Amino acid sequence: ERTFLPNGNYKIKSLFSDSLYLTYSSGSLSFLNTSSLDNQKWKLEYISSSNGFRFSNVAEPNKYLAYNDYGFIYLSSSSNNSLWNPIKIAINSYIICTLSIVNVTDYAWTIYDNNNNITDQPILNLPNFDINNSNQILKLEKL
Amino acid sequence: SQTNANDLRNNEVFFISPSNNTNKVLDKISQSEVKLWNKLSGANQKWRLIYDTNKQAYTIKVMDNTSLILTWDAPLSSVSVKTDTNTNNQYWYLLQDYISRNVILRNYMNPNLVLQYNTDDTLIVSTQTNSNNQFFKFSNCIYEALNNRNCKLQTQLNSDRFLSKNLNSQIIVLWQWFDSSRQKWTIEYNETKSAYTLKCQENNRYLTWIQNSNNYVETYQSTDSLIQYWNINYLDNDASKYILYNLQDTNRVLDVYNSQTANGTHVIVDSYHGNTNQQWIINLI
Amino acid sequence: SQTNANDLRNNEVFFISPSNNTNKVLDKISQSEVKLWNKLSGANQKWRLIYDTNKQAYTIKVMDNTSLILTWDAPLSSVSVKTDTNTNNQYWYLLQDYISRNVILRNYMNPNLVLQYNTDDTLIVSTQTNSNNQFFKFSNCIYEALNNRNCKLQTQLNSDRFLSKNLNSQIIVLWQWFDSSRQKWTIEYNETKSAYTLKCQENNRYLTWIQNSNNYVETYQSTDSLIQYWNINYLDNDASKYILYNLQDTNRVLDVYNSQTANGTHVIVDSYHGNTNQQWIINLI
Repeated sequence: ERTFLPNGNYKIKSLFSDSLYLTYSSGSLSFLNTSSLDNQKWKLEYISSSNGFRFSNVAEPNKYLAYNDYGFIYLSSSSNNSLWNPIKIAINSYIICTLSIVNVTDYAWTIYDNNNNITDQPILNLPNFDINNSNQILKLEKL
Repeated sequence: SQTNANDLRNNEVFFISPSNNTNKVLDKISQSEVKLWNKLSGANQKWRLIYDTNKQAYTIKVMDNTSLILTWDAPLSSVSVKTDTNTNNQYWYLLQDYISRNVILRNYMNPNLVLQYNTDDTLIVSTQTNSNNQFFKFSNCIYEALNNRNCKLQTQLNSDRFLSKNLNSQIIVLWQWFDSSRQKWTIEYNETKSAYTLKCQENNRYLTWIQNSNNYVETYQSTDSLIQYWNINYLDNDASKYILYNLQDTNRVLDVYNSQTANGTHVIVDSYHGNTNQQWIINLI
Repeated sequence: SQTNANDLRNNEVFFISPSNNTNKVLDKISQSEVKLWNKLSGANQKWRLIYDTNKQAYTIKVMDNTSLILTWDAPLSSVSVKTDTNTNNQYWYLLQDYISRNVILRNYMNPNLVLQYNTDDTLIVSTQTNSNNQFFKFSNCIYEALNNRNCKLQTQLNSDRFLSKNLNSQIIVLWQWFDSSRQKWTIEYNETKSAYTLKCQENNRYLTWIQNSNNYVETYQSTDSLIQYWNINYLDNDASKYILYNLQDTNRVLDVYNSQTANGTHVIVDSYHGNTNQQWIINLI
């Protein structure tokens, strides 16, 4: 466990590519080639009222990263399913955990790969059991 | 359950239905979109399974002569039909519960995701739950339409040329319709062979490949020999026409000799090419 | 694949092996622990499937007379064997690929998760992937051990009383072992019945229920009637002993009359209870 994440703007990448960043594009969330655009920039805000963090796209305020009934992470004007606990495991590496309820299974952002290829993969909300799983480790780079 | 004719065999064609409603089927409603629809047995509701042995997963191809295949539109949660690009999002594990016969369609590109039908009859992919909205049933189209039925078979070459036992001979030929018992064929599925026989009404004997230089089909006594058994299937991409592959050699099919159409033209077994002379139109008597 | 004998039937008993190694099996290694282990065909390597029709999922019970079941230790990633308490983490969907016969064991409590074997032979639950480390093969233990084998059948009542055709009679009784053809039985699986016949070596005739007030078994010529076919299964919790259920009435089993052990004691077909007079020890000749 660790947090140590200030409020501000970040880019988000996976362990599979230095060149692919989490971007909101054609109404879809995925990892795309590095750009200077506002759609691959993320606003991190810690919220004390109910703990944990909210992520919003800077090209799209008013809506948060949330998970739906299909287990997809997506941009929502919410309900909310939007609160996240980034668990720090290295200098800028995090497991992004769902905050929900005790004694049940932990859930985290999961980015599937086919032999290190993540093209067109969505981020899914799936069970988490350790801090070792490459598909559940994200790098948050401060801007 | 009981019959094996609905098993998830390579190259067979199916209705794919939600487990909660036998009156709906997966339906291609446009050049890009699928939806649940009331069952009409139309070609845009028929889906050929093609297995990839390396993946242990299948492509699922609509049978309305468009060759489009069921596709997960990654990174969205929507599904479509689209042209076969041999990409991972176009392959599906079909994993079946033995007793219920219920099947999940689990996407090869991201196997956390399965096909799901919603109350609004749309199709989506989703992480997996205990809901029956992720279970589907598969029903073989041909077995449904033809099993235990008395049928007539036209060659695609000519609307008034039918598969006919010759008068006073065992040899099977093309002939104009005269409403003869020689021209009426009981189609019956054999569980052990997973293939069909066709019984001539005139003499109760079966459509059989007689193996010699002529390669004629004749009516023959009941046998366990593969020469008497036929994989009745649709054309590659088109569910309105049939190809009959002989189980003795499935590279060979029921074939009108040199595409001739005159009364008495020999019907034979020959190497598949799928040309007009190998295409059959089967209808209830 | 070809034989149906390994199908995921309710109440059948299996070796569960990783798809990458047929010489390893799921093994109860202690009072609580499970691991893959070299295949030895011990009872702690044998697993009964019991289907729940409401859930369309199974409990998976080890057969070393301990009654423990395969359990996902939620919320951790580990699995164990534990007492059956009817909780959802102890039910598994068994979903099978038709052609490969490969099976995933998907947990009922959380169907995001499947059983996975690691390279160190440990078992965990995991989110789903394209790896064969999530595919298992199921092999019916009794079919593997007994099919097409000449066997003797000892009543559990007495270490030297065996199923024996009488000299000069068709009636089958208990008798001391004489290494007689009358006491040697070829067990043969019938694909169509999905059940076994047992053929006496003395006369090539089959163990058959003769329905009258005596309800004896006799040797009888081949018939398609269910009276000649037997579901050979293990005792409820113990793979060291067998029960033989008659297909004509599967509530009735091969039974030593009044638990008597004298030479000549009648063997009959009677209502199942599972007491020692219905238990059989089957060995190869």
